[PDB]
Amino acid sequence: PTIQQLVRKGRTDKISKNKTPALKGSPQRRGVCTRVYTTTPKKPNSALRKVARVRLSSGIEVTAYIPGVGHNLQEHSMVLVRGGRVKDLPGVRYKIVRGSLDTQGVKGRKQARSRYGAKKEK
Amino acid sequence: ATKIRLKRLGKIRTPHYRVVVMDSRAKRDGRAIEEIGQYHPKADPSVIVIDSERVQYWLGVGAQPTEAVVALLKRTGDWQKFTGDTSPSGVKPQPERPNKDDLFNAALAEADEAPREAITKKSEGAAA
Amino acid sequence: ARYTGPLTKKSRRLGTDLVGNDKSFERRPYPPGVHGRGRTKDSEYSLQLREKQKARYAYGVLEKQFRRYYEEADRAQGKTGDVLLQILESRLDNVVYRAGLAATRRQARQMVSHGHFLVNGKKVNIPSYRVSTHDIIDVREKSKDLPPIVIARETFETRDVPAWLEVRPNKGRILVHQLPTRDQIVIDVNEQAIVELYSK
Amino acid sequence: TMTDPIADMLTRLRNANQAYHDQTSMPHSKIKAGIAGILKSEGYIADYKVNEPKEGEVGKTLTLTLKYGENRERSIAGVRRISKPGLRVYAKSTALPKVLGGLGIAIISTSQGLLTDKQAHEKSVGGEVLAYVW
Amino acid sequence: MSENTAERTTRRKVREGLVVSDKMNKTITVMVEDRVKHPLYGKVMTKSVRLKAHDENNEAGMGDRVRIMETRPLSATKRWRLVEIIEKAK
Amino acid sequence: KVPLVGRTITHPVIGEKAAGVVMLRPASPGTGVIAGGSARAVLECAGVHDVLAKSLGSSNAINVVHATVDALQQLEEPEEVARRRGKSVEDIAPAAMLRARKEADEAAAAARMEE
RNA sequence: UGGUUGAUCGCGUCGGAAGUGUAAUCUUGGGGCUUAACCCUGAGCGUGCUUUCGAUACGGGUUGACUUGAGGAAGGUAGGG
RNA sequence: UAUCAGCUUGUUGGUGGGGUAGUGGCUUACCAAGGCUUUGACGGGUAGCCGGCCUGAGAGGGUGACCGGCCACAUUGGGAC
Ligand SMILES: [Mg+2]
Ligand SMILES: [Mg+2]
Ligand SMILES: [Mg+2]
Ligand SMILES: [Mg+2]
Ligand SMILES: [Mg+2]
Ligand SMILES: [Mg+2]
Ligand SMILES: [Mg+2]
Ligand SMILES: [Mg+2]
Ligand SMILES: [Mg+2]
Ligand SMILES: [Mg+2]
Ligand SMILES: [Mg+2]
Ligand SMILES: [Mg+2]
Repeated sequence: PTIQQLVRKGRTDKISKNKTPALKGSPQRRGVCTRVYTTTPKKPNSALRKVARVRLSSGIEVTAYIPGVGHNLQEHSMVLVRGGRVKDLPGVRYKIVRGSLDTQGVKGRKQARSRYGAKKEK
Repeated sequence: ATKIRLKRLGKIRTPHYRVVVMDSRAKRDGRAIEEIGQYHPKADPSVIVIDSERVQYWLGVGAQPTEAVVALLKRTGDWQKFTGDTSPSGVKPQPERPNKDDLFNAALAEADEAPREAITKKSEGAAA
Repeated sequence: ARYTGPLTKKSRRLGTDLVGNDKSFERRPYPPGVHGRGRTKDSEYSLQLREKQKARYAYGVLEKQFRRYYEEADRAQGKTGDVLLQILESRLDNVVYRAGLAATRRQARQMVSHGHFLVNGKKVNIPSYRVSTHDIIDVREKSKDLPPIVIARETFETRDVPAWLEVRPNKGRILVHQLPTRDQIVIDVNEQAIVELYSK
Repeated sequence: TMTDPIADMLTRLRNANQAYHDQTSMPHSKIKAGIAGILKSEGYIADYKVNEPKEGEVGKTLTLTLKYGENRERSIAGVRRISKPGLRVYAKSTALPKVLGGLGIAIISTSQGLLTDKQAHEKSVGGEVLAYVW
Repeated sequence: MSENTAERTTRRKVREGLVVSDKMNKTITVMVEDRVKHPLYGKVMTKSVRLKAHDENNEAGMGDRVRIMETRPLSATKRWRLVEIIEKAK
Repeated sequence: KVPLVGRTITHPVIGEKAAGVVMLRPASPGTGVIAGGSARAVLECAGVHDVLAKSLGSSNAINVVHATVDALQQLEEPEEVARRRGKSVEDIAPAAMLRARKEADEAAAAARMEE
């Protein structure tokens, strides 16, 4: 565009889409497990991915993935929910922080323990 | 009232004051009308630099010094030039003087007893 | 905050003798571990990172402090690699090593941190103390008869002292004629590669 | 209609130089004559001449004769207009532009007449950055 | 005779502009134009502002190029006074 | 041939073949080859040791290489600039650049004699 | 946004001077904490603004010319306008 | 922000009085019909502002913690002493 066109109407940037609206500017949010279940992944891929409908303290209810082999949380279990997308799962944009609040660390972890909330074993 | 006072600066347990001019109502470490000098008491024979012309002007215009600034002006002699009183006016002693180049040239040549007490420590390892 | 593990493993991984000679570095052509003899691709990052790690494990400096050295050299005027090597050589433990009062830089760090040394009259126990020009490093009078000190006094004649230092061996006195230049630091890394690495 | 006769001069020179023409011609103006003169003095053209009208009998004609070196080699590596009519560019005595790392010349119209950057910097005078001929 | 620090120095602000409204008593609205660079694209723009002056005797008309000097607040909006008329375009 | 004014580019250039635009600027000694992989390989083989190169346009390796190539070919060595303009290097080119060329040549002399 | 040109103004533009842009921060020179972080101190920066004195190439204002752009007259003239 | 186009009647100006530390529709009486706006008035949304901070080759982009300057507020609303 001409300089006069830029003067009359300047450049405008893009919108910069948000990824995790339910957190509302917080690194993680507390919630209650309104439902605990399993979902089939999209294709390709095939499994029984463990997820939970959680009512976060922001008043929004979202689906959160439960990582790691092992699971204890059930109905009305208080959880901490952080960001994180599961690519082969449409509509899952959050994960549950293992080792925090009611959810507990994966039992037999010995590598990458901190990411699954597993205390070091003597 | 306009005051000549000390504005604190520096670290914890290491104060350096700026002899500044500001009115009483202003906060201690705030905007000042004019900065007159500096005062480092933590250092040996405390450093006391006071701008004589400016401090004389402010005293003559009616700024009221705090007791600390009165002490500094007594030491710099300004408290005698203004409000003439019989005071020692102990212009600051200098905080002595070190040097590096002269010591390096002294030791480069020192040689002799350098390696000499050096073979004496050779005899020491013998003793060791 | 200090690497205490084996140094021959690091020398073998980096492919060069980090310190010493005539040792377990007879297994040099391959890094440590089970997978040592395989052929390597060596990307540019790989190469750069190797140069940076060589300098780091040679001088006993961790990553945060090495990075700080890098920004200081980059800000300074002149060649960035030259200034970085000059800083690393101006470190006090390296000064003791180069003067030859220590068998190795690790031993120099040990004695410096233990305080067996005086800098122009003042006791210093900081291995990272940057020695300035015309400085006088002195052995502590109490510790003029350390076993490592007497070993160095027996062996220094074989060791080569750089032109920017003067040493009164038996006296334990390291006079700093000037802060060293690239031609005076021994060429064993690629400071240019390190500088390029710190730009990606 | 014509909007920037200086840009017209620059593009005429660029097109003629690219097409290897020995001479180019255009209607004359004082600023065009000055730019041609400093181009000749800096060695980017062989010569220039202002001709009294005899074909159109209407106005003076400025003609630039260009120079090509051995084996038909361009003496002008490019010319660019800077201070456009749509957006004008003025440079201070300290912020004078450098062209081709200093090899080329920026033509700057200062209050003391047309002066190449080097000149301006020597006189510590800025002005309107007309061109970047290199 | 011996007056105090004379000159007063302190000079006031002066603006040259064009009268765009003369239909209120003892007041003329003057349009003052200034040329400034655009902050981002550097083009020289034309910034225009409407200034209300005080014209005692209503001596200026529409389209007249006038000179105004700033004053103390003379009304809710007037802060300038007519000092001369430069071109009487009429 | 590539004209190096003492281990660095003579003057800034911008080359483009097809869609591969590559910008080159000379840098102070010790700066290194601040360039992307393909352009950096081209410059390192050419022998430039202090250069700032940016890759605008497409990132295809072949086209970026050709753009770096013609960017280097656009380089115009100061003596041939003087020949082009019918003048002298002392009259056309920056004194700092010429000086740096002398110190580079003399340091080169040192290296050669030391051999 | 503006073809060629004379005169003039000096608003843009350019160059000095004075005032201002507190301090801290920041860049940098020295100094102190065993080094560093940090701290003190000198300078720069503070990319502007106001006042004032200059310059007049260009932009613009005022004013006067020129005809090549543009339009018109007269004559010629093509066409499923 | 135009998927807000009309806004204002002490409103805009004038004269006399009153008031105030002080100019002033600040207030009052009378007279006039103004004032603002597609160069975005009025309305909606969000927000204390800045020295600075982070990032960036720069231009910019984001931001307004500590520290420092100005402003606003002190249970909510109003009022004076
Ligand atoms: Mg293209
Ligand atoms: Mg014109
Ligand atoms: Mg003229
Ligand atoms: Mg400072
Ligand atoms: Mg120190
Ligand atoms: Mg400041
Ligand atoms: Mg004009
Ligand atoms: Mg006809
Ligand atoms: Mg009244
Ligand atoms: Mg708010
Ligand atoms: Mg802001
Ligand atoms: Mg605050």
